[PDB]
Amino acid sequence: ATPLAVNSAASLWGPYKDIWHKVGNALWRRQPEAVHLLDKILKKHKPDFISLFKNPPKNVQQHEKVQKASTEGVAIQGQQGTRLLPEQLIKEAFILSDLFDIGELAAVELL
Amino acid sequence: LTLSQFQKQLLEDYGESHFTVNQQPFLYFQVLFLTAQFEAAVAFLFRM
Amino acid sequence: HTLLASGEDALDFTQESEPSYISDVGPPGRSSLDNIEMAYARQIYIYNEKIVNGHLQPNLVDLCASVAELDDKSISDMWTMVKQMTDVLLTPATDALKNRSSVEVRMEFVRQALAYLEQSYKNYTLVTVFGNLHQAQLGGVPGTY
Repeated sequence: ATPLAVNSAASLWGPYKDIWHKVGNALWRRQPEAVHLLDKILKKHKPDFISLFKNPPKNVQQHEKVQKASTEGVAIQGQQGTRLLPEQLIKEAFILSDLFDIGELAAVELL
Repeated sequence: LTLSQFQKQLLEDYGESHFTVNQQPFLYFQVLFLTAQFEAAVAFLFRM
Repeated sequence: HTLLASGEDALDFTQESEPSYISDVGPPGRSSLDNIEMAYARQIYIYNEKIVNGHLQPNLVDLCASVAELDDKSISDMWTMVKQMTDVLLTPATDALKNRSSVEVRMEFVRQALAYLEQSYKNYTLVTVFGNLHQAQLGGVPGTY
């Protein structure tokens, strides 16, 4: 059952709306099935709340793979294999990397 | 001055409110570690 | 791609199907250690393995200080200070309270603390002089005077 649980701190939106909607259903809609998800989601994302709004940092071992994403490709959560990335999306990822100070894979998973 | 008097003077009689700990934390760690108060220096640094 | 996808029976190419998806690392447990705590945990792995395999016990100061040779200069100087304050010729007693209460070891902590503070001011006087050489008039003679 391994390895895949390694990228799961790079996507800068999806996991945060996944928390917010399930906090909404567990609190404001009082939904009981959501309490048995909330405990596990809060135990998972406690680091994220302990460092509010903090980016995942830049890394040469992401930077290589983003610059090579047109030839070596990049593996993405939910997708089976490597996606080849166009030069456009590669250059957009380096722009978002230096515009927000986010890690190069987090700029790709955000794009 | 004994080392024991100076250790107390920094830790108890001036303390974290003199060394502005929330702005210069390494300076209060340095003050405790160079006075060999290693256990107090760790029990300070581990709060942050 | 169409030539390989017509190839397994009669083209001869070494692909018993396409790859198993990205499958290199052993199970990461989803991991909540950050980059710095993972670099430290790796140095503790490199410490414990040597004890488990019956090797000479390594200096844990240098294994920890080489995690501060990365990002934060104030953590690098903090480890340099911790090294100078652990450079002590400790008598091999069975009791840390006796060694920490010794007159000799308490003289040694102050002798090292003074040496650290003196080389700190020696670094500060060097940087102050080399940043201002035209005022400093240092000339060709090496020495603290």
